[PDB]
Amino acid sequence: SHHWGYGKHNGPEHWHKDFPIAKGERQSPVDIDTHTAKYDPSLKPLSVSYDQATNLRILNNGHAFNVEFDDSKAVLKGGPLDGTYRLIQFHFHWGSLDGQGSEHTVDKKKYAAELHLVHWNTKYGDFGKAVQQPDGLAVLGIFLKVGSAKPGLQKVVDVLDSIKTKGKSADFTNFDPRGLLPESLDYWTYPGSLTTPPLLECVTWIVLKEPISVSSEQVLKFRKLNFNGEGEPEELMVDNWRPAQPLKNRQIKASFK
Ligand SMILES: CC(=O)Nc1nnc(S(N)(=O)=O)s1
Ligand SMILES: [Zn+2]
Ligand SMILES: [Zn+2]
Repeated sequence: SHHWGYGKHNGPEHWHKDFPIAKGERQSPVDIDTHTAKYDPSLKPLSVSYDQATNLRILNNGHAFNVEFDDSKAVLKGGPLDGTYRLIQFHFHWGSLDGQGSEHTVDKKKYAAELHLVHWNTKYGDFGKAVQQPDGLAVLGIFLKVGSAKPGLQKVVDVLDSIKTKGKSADFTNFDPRGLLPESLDYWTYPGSLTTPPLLECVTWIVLKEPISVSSEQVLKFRKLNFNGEGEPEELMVDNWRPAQPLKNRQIKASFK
């Protein structure tokens, strides 16, 4: 298949052929330069209102694994946002044993991995309408570094063996994303895009300053996933990140001095 991916023949340098907005003015990720990302006082503290979700789904879509929220609850408000944004899913980007694998960088420094909690603006009635609008999505990005285990990640890691290959999905119940947050909600924000096709410029990025620590054993489980489908040759799911994109006219703002 010539479906997009992260390989030599289908990776980020190819994406613009099917998705011309890849070369747009508000593409993500970007490098966050601490000397030019200015403190903005128009910015409020973030309001992250999460709790245990009952019915979820975990799946390997050949690009990452998603944990999807199916309850008909978890919302993000405040910070740079107007209105209420509902959590729909989260997923990660990561590197190999030999490399870093965040999407955003800070002063050109990459973190081991990056968590994306994807939220859509409830004003729009559904996700498909939301992605068509500049205020449609809010993605809360959280860096991962390797250290001690993140207890609230363990339930996710424990079920990754069951979705090893592309197309596998599984029922997943009783998960609280509060367990994925760092202590501080200090953040940077800027207007940007989905970091994967369709690369739509519909995202308010909120990137937390404080990384979470995960164990090498936890991230190892990420790296044992496969890009390929069952029965095909093994291609380990690693380095599923897009390179940093030009800031162009944008300003990155900081919630903190
Ligand atoms: C359905 C959905 O959430 N699609 C996404 N595609 N890219 C995303 S990202 N990396 O910008 O968080 S989210
Ligand atoms: Zn796809
Ligand atoms: Zn992502």
